[PDB]
Amino acid sequence: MNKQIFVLYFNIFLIFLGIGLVIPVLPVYLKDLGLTGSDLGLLVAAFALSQMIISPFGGTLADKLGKKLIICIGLILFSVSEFMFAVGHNFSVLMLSRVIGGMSAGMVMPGVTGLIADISPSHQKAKNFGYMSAIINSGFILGPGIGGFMAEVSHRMPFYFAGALGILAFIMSIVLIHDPPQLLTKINWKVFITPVILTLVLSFGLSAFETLYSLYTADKVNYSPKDISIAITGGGIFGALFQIYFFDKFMKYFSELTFIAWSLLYSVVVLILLVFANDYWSIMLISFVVFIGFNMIRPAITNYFSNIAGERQGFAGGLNSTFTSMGNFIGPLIAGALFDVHIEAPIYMAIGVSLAGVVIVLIEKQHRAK
Amino acid sequence: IQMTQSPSSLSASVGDRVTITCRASQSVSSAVAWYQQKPGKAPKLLIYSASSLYSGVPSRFSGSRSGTDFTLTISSLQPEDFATYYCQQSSSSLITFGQGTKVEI
Amino acid sequence: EVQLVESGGGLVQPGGSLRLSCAASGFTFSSSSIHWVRQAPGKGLEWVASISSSSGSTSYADSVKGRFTISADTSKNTAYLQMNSLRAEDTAVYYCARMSVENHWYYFYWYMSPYAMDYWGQGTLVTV
Repeated sequence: MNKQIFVLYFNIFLIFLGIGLVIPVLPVYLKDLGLTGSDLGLLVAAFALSQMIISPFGGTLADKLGKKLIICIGLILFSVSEFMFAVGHNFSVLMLSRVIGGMSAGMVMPGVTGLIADISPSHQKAKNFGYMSAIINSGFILGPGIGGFMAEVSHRMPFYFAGALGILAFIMSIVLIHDPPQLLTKINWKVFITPVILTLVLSFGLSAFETLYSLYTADKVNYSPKDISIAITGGGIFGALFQIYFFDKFMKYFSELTFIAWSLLYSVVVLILLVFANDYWSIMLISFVVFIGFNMIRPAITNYFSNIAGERQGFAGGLNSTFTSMGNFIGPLIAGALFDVHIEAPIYMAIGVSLAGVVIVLIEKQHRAK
Repeated sequence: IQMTQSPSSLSASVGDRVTITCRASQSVSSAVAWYQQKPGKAPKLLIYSASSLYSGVPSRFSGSRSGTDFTLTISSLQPEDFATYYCQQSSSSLITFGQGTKVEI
Repeated sequence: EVQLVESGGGLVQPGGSLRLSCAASGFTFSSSSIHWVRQAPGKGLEWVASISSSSGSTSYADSVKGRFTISADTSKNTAYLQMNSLRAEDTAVYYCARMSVENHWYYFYWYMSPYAMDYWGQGTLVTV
């Protein structure tokens, strides 16, 4: 399509890259100040709360005023947030920057989604939601990698990258973006429940493990963010490529729910092995293989959501994004709390939550059979 | 997606209850609309959803859905209602009208 | 207020061509889609074509797939229907209506505007 769609997709890719940027460089940031894991999780958690809280208000402002102005205002706010986060000294000025970045993201995303809905044809809507989910997942995976790439030269420079990219996106959006009783009962509240719970548990577990891995490596291996980000993004690309290339064979002999139940089973058994893992290469390999399952769960979940929606793919995308943010905020606070209380309590929570997802899928299958 | 509208003709007096059914084979979405047309003029919007009511339309008109059958109900009739009422569904980019219910007062 | 005016029609040789146009006024052309329907004499209506100005997506009926071309220029708020082949079945009174397509933001998701043919202009007549 036209470059106006490329710019709109970039406006979200960069936002989710900024979402994922903090995790790799976080240990040094809150260890040179000497802060307990609670605040380490609370940073990303507050970002997610800001995003979710401003999402409906951001959409309302986009509707009542205009999509272009809201989009450029949000890009400006995100750029300011990323420039300010690197010039921070204490916890409060960093949490404030994360909150501002979250509100910018949550008031940009509805505007971009509305613009894409208004520019795209009526038939390329499910496909456009597919690209939306793909770009969001790619940003989630790729954020920490860009963080750890030049987290080496200095510990303020990745946020310089984020701010510069935000300014660039704002200047492309300024010159390219131009302006042109049965409402709630359609959802039965009994068909989307299973995919909603499944995407919630997926996002919760993934965010919790992403938060916990850096803390575990910092407190046990005493290593730099470089290969932490390298391992996280390597697991991400491995899982994404594996699924995107072998889904033809996956769909041949497996169903959807069976796939995303055996995924949790594989993840939980590998995490149990991770409990036994205490060596450098051992923990590296076990984290690499753990991330694969969490990364490959998501495509099946969004495919299930698309199949269930059928014609309401906008509703499916909105629900998926909202519950992804729900998981991404519920996770980090509890992960930091358990890491404060015990170094393997987050792992025990993760395996228990994976088993909860397993039994949820099992009861859904039983209900379908009945 | 063809839709059958039953019946074709419907004579009626004033102040009665008249119902018209237009059945859609693939009915999963309530994208049904109804139009009133007078002889030698252009059709005007009557209902634009399953059970909605456009502004400037008398309140006596109403719509409903049951599985696949779409019902238009005229609870009270007046001489003005002498016209032909058509059904339309636009669930996709393709739009298909009904056959017509020319009422004779 | 809002009104739609159409031009063209009249005596057409079989297999000939005619440019049927709809002039728009009173509404936002770039936030709406102009559709064309057909009314055979003494018969029922049938949708013929549709063009969305906000996205450039055009739709044609199966009976008319690949024979009538529709277009709309935003500069003068006009809607064009190009006829390339006419016949006995093509004689009718052609109407021009406006289909409102603008996303409205319910919280957490955008919903399309309900489908409706709101404003209809007095259609012209095409014979033979």
